[PDB]
Amino acid sequence: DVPVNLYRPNAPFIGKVISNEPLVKEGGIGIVQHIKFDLTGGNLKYIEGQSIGIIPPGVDKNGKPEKLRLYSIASTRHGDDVDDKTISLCVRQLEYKHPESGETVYGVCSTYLTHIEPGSEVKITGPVGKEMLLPDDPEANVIMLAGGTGITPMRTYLWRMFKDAERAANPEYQFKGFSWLVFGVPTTPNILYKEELEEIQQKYPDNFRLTYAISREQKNPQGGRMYIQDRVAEHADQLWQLIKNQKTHTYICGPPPMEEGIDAALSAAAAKEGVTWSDYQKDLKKAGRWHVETY
Ligand SMILES: Cc1cc2nc3c(=O)[nH]c(=O)nc-3n(C[C@H](O)[C@H](O)[C@H](O)COP(=O)(O)OP(=O)(O)OC[C@H]3O[C@@H](n4cnc5c(N)ncnc54)[C@H](O)[C@@H]3O)c2cc1C
Repeated sequence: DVPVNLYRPNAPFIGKVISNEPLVKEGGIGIVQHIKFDLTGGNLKYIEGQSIGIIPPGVDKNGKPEKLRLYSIASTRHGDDVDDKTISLCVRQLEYKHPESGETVYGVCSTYLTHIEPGSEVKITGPVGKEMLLPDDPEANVIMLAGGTGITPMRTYLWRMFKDAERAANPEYQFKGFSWLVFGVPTTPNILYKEELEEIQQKYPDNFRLTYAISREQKNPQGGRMYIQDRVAEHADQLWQLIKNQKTHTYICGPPPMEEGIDAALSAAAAKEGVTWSDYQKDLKKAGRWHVETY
């Protein structure tokens, strides 16, 4: 059923870049690009929540070919144009400090991708992953906790749930549950897919709630910069109440350090009802209702 590894590193699918557009608006921090690839000529198929590998050209400092880097798929199974002909990615250009051999360091694969030109051929592998799949039940509740590019799998879920063209193409999935996205980024211009996310909330006020944690524009009750963990603590009781439903699924995607604060928040909420979150969570994971993908 679930498509997986239709293409592997030894014989990748050679796709062509259709478009490469900026997602970080003026005044934002960093570079994050939405890149769409043409899948025609191959049989790569995928579903929401999966990832694909990209093999960048060139060799590493040791002279060996570069290995693949995984990227969460940003598009639904049908592609952004709902034509079953493309696949998209949401790629941040990795760049960091000086104390790392030299002065400025740019990630190999992410810099290759963010600067790639339309028409270029790219080596693609996958799809991969069964840990971040969306339930087929249209009545399920879906909690999405995302940091930065962690928004990516969430975009695939939300588009499938709320885009007009998606609903028309998926007669078997007419979402009527409740979805809540808590999205943490440093600035408003850094709110990836902002316009479309807010459009969805305006059209489906009873099925989608959007909450932002904007660090450079908001402060938590302690006076520190606002991060996703702070919003989760602020809404811990509401989130725990939703999590208690047998049909609720939670997805966490973003930096590894985000998990600790989220668990501490939910632990305090669950404790009010005599429940130890760490134990309840273990059962949720075993039931496949607690999905995590951090990097
Ligand atoms: C399942 C999964 C999904 C992912 N999804 C996405 C996605 O949707 N979008 C996206 O942009 N990325 C995603 N990533 C990360 C992505 O795979 C690559 O790791 C990322 O693009 C960086 O690779 P690079 O080629 O830029 O860097 P490399 O060239 O491999 O450089 C990385 C290396 O440099 C060092 N390094 C990195 N950051 C720092 C720092 N701050 N300080 C010091 N040293 C550092 C480490 O040694 C690290 O191994 C995902 C990762 C996984 C595992």
